[PDB]
Parts: sequence; structure tokens; C-alpha cells
Amino acid sequence: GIVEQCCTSICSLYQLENYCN
Amino acid sequence: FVNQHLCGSHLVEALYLVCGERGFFYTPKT
Ligand SMILES: [Cl-]
Ligand SMILES: [Zn+2]
Repeated sequence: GIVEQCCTSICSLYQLENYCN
Repeated sequence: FVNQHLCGSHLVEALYLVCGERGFFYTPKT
């Protein structure tokens, strides 16, 4: 999940964009 | 744009900015 993707590892705003409705 | 460790409310802050009007789902249970 996003916590694993973005907190535990790193991520871009594009990766974050995948979680918008 | 660059990578960065986003944690706790900073993640949701990021999401808000990125998504804005589209809205978002925050689901740490995955
Ligand atoms: Cl913190
Ligand atoms: Zn903080």
C-alpha cells in the first residue's frame, strides 16, 4: 500500500496520483 | 518532480495537494 510505497520506501507525486478518486 | 519519504499526515497532505478536487482514498490497511 501507499504507506509501504511512500513511507517505508519513497515515491513520486505521480505514484501518489494513483490514489486520487 | 522528486522522490521523498512521506509519512503520517504528510502523506495525506501530499495526497490532498496532488489530488485536490478529484479527492483521494487514504487506506493504510492496503
Ligand atoms: Cl513526523
Ligand atoms: Zn510530521
